[PDB]
Amino acid sequence: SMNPPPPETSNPNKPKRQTNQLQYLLRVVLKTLWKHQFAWPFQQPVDAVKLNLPDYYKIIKTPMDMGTIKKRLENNYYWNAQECIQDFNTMFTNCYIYNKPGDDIVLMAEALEKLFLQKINELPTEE
Ligand SMILES: O=C1CC=CN1c1cccc(NS(=O)(=O)c2cccc(Br)c2)c1
Repeated sequence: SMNPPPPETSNPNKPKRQTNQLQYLLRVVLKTLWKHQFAWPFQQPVDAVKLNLPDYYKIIKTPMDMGTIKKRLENNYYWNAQECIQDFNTMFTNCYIYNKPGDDIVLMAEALEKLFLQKINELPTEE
């Protein structure tokens, strides 16, 4: 399509672990953000066709979204929490790259990011 293949959510040869922090990221961090009133644009990969953003994947070369992150967590895709947190960071950063300060979508991302920051502050220690 005008859309690239979505980011993988499984990769059999990638090393992975379950850690208490990754569990936390799924059951609390992801879950909380997912139910937020501003979550909906971020619950799936950007559909450049449907949303009429033909320039999106000209600009964003490392796409990420909470839908991909959710599956990745459900599929135990990650080696550690930092890998997952990086995916969240990429998603926010993409939004701030593609869009303008004060855009509705940026306001939504900003709200989610500050909530994200609160929630990872409460991340349980790891070993
Ligand atoms: O950059 C990202 C990351 C996730 C979605 N987007 C994004 C960015 C620009 C436009 C749109 N299209 S839209 O229909 O979802 C839309 C339009 C106007 C306001 C709001 Br809120 C939402 C989506």
